Amino acid sequence: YGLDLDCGAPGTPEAHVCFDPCQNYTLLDEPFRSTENSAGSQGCDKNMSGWYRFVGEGGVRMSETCVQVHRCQTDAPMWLNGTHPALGDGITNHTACAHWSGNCCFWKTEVLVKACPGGYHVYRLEGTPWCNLRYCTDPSHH
Ligand SMILES: *[C@@H]1O[C@H](CO)[C@@H](O)[C@H](O)[C@H]1NC(C)=O
Ligand SMILES: *[C@@H]1O[C@H](CO)[C@@H](O)[C@H](O)[C@H]1NC(C)=O
Repeated sequence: YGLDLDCGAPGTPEAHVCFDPCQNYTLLDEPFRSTENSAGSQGCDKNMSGWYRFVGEGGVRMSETCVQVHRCQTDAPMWLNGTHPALGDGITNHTACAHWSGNCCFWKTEVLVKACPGGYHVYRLEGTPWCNLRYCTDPSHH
């Protein structure tokens, strides 16, 4: 990835093919991701790949603060150990932390975040480091 665009696999004939993540994401409207949701059969975001936008009642952004365990329809909820970028900051690299066993960063993994025209953010999410972990959404951001 570059300042504004993400590109194809290095070392392949698609390595020069780049796109704006703000125009090429998977849309998720999954209220169960809410940091306030304590129900549901725990699941795991192990299959995630590429860029994602979150919408709906569960919230439109990842949480910037540690989430209590057994929220977001998962066991170890994941939150953004960083500050969201502003539009014009480009693609930014961040740490996501999973809360477990008295440790708000028991697991960590890299996530990319970009602010987009129209007042939304997109996230590049590549699996999880363990299960059951999920990337939560904060419903305070409507
Ligand atoms: C969208 O991004 C994925 C990777 O997340 C890529 O494989 C695909 O080619 C992209 N599509 C377009 C139209 O840019
Ligand atoms: C990540 O979280 C820890 C614990 O709150 C904090 O010390 C650190 O400054 C955070 N890092 C960023 C980039 O926000």
